[PDB]
Amino acid sequence: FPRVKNWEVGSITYDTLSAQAQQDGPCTPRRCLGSLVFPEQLLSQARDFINQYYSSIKRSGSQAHEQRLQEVEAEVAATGTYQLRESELVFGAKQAWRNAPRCVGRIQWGKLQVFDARDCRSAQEMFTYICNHIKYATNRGNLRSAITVFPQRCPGRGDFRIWNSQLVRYAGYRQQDGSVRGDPANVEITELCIQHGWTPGNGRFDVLPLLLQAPDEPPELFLLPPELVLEVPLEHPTLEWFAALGLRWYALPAVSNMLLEIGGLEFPAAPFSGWYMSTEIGTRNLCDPHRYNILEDVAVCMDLDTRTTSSLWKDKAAVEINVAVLHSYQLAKVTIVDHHAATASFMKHLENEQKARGGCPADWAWIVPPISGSLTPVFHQEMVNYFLSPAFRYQPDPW
Amino acid sequence: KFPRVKNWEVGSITYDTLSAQAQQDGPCTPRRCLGSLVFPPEQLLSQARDFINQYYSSIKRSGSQAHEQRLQEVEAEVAATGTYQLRESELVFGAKQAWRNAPRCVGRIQWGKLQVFDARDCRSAQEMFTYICNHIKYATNRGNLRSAITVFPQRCPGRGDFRIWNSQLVRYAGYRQQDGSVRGDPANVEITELCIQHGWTPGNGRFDVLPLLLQAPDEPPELFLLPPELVLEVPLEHPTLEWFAALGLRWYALPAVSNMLLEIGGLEFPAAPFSGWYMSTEIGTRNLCDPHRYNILEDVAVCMDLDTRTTSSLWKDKAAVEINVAVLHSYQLAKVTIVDHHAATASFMKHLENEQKARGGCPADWAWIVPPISGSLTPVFHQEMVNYFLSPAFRYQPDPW
Ligand code: HEC
Ligand code: HEC
Ligand SMILES: CCC[C@H]1COc2ccsc2C(=N)N1
Ligand SMILES: CCC[C@H]1COc2ccsc2C(=N)N1
Ligand SMILES: [Cl-]
Ligand SMILES: [Cl-]
Ligand SMILES: [Zn+2]
Repeated sequence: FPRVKNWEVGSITYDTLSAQAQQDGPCTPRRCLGSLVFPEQLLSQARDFINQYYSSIKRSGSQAHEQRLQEVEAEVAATGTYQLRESELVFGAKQAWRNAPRCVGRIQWGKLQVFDARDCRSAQEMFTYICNHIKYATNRGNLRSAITVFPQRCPGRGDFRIWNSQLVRYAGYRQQDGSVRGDPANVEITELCIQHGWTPGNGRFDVLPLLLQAPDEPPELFLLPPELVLEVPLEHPTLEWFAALGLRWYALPAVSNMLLEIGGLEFPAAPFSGWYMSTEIGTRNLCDPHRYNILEDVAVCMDLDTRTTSSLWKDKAAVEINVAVLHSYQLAKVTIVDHHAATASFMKHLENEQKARGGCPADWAWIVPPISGSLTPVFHQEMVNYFLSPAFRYQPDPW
Repeated sequence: KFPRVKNWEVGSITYDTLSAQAQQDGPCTPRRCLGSLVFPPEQLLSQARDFINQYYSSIKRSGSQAHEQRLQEVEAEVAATGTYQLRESELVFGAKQAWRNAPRCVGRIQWGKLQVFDARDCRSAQEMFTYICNHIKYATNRGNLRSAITVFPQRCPGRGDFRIWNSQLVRYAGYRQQDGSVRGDPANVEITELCIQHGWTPGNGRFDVLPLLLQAPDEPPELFLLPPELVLEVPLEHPTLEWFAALGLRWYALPAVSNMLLEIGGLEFPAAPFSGWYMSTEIGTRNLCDPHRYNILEDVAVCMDLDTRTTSSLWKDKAAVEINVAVLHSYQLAKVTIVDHHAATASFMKHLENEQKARGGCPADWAWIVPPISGSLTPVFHQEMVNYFLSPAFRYQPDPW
């Protein structure tokens, strides 16, 4: 049993949950790879998922429990798979999020709105489902967490897939001169949409159309009514010239390319969303050199000295950009949380989870924010990373 | 299958074939990763043979008569005495590899330029103290810092070891004031009290240099005071925030780890202090802003007149940044060697590139290589890393008391 210690406070504990890890990770006693970004087995996984559920409603070992088990086994034996019950799906989704090692916002895992789109039959339907999801979750600015689950993977049938990595993202157009107008991170998907019949725009913040895929069909292009896509223009509380830079970002962070795994079942298409932690926008999206890379320009405008790295001109500009994002989102009344408030809440989460399950899978490298790391509580907290199921998983691109 | 390491900023890829030769076992298992944990006879001969081979391989004389004789020579020494002795040329080589192999060190581009002082002829605590003072002088060099390490007698069978009780040659005392608080560096409360328990008459300042507690084999630790003219220090001041200087903050110039164990070819050296120079973030961010350290963030944010009422104003980020600026400013001003996290991380990327060509890999601890503030603004954040343990190495050992 792994001993876990917090070095700021000094307290220690023992991750007894780690022992129950479902799948295997990349690390071996020979070398750690924690910093890398990336039939009888169906039944076993399914039986375990059923157990977690009946344990979640304090009905473990009941008649209902045993029948549910026999029913799933009967189904698998006959169709090679089985269908979950509504209550199970809801419970599963929450656990997947609960078990996400890289999500710093898990204090909220119990408040998740689940939309059941398992009856979805076409791309056009997928779109209608997605738009309702976006409307509900955006909720005019007071964001609400939600996930929409589409049909599960099937024996003898293609999968449902959303080609985009997010429900909302800006286009990236490779200019001739090697530069990129828009989000460099989205050049491939931007080109795929064009390849499929979309005439592009030419702005830096063009919301990309959706490339939705129904089983064994080519993907279909859909355009999100702008009315549905809430955005925040970025301004600074005192640096007046910032507003004039014409920057902005969308309110809804919605991952749509991961797979949801519950009791041996896989949902290649189950988009989930919540709200942003300011650093993601202020630091990663706007400052990564391979993203919008605005750090230098901002500094020049801040009339800072960029000749020497030791002046810490970079840290200065980044900090002000993060302030603008926070200021701006609060101004537009759109949910957002800073890295301090978020990390503090996560320390609370670890505590609850210790009492609840005796541990909590966590990825130190992803929990610590991209700036002011040691200024946040999690930086001084040891963590154990392991894979538990239900879970959200990465999967290859459909193309 | 060799691990695939990718840089996400550039997209470049390499394979770490050097990790398959990992000498020690790490904490992780395929069941769970413990990467973030701070503390993770024939066996000797197999470690000595490997070291000797590394050595002859380094002077490109592997497989020569001199090589074979050196192997046979250490085997006989072990058969006869249960241990063996290194030659000066080997000790030097070993200490360097030990630095080169340290996963948590971002200043590794400089590994080949380590100056090794052989104090294996040390006979007492008094001599240790002399060697340490010399090291400090040579290394401090009036502000133009030089990397060095002084190796004291190796651990012996049927005999106690040499040990320097302090975790560092230069540290500030920590006095637990009556009311909970701590005057000085909270981190050195225990070592401070041990110096007192052993006859030290304390001070009452915030930056009181601690005396050294040196241990000779089978001897209670003797106490020694460092000549003030030896301990070079830096008064901290900000370049534009004139009130900073008035906070009377300061830090020493010499970063010297003295409580780690140096291992070479199965041989262990419980005492072998080493030093180089600081990376700004270590002083301004960790030592001065850690809540369990000098924890001065609020006092500064206040003097900066920032709204500390709400976290969302990032007042902590602003205060910290300025403090780091002050550290850099003060050191550059005082002509004391120092490097910021942008340059340090940038050079480390060069080191990764050098090592990939030299050994087909580099053991790196991502969580320690990434600076405490402004992580993703430095190039190491976007670099995947593989962590493993190669020997020679600097290791942690339990406190002598
Ligand atoms: C309640 C608001 C909320 C906040 C704030 C939040 N999350 Fe996450 N989150 C994840 C998963 C899965 C990952 C790992 C994703 C990855 O590697 O990008 C993640 C990762 C993250 C990360 C780090 C990954 C990155 O790209 O930097 C942050 C920060 C984060 N979540 C913040 C599933 C969720 C779900 C699913 C039902 C919900 C709701 C959710 N997350 C809600 C939230
Ligand atoms: C050339 C100047 C130089 C710089 C700058 C430097 N080092 Fe290190 N360094 C280490 C070891 C060993 C560790 C891991 C130590 C630990 O966990 O305390 C380390 C860790 C570090 C760390 C991270 C640990 C922390 O406390 O935050 C930094 C930053 C660092 N070194 C900077 C041995 C060395 C040696 C030994 C011959 C030399 C010389 C050395 N280091 C020279 C340098
Ligand atoms: C660009 C999307 C990354 C996203 C990870 O996933 C979620 C899901 C809900 S909020 C959230 C988040 N803060 N960042
Ligand atoms: C408080 C000392 C930690 C020390 C780690 O060890 C070395 C050794 C030479 S410089 C250096 C350093 N930058 N920090
Ligand atoms: Cl994003
Ligand atoms: Cl220090
Ligand atoms: Zn690991």
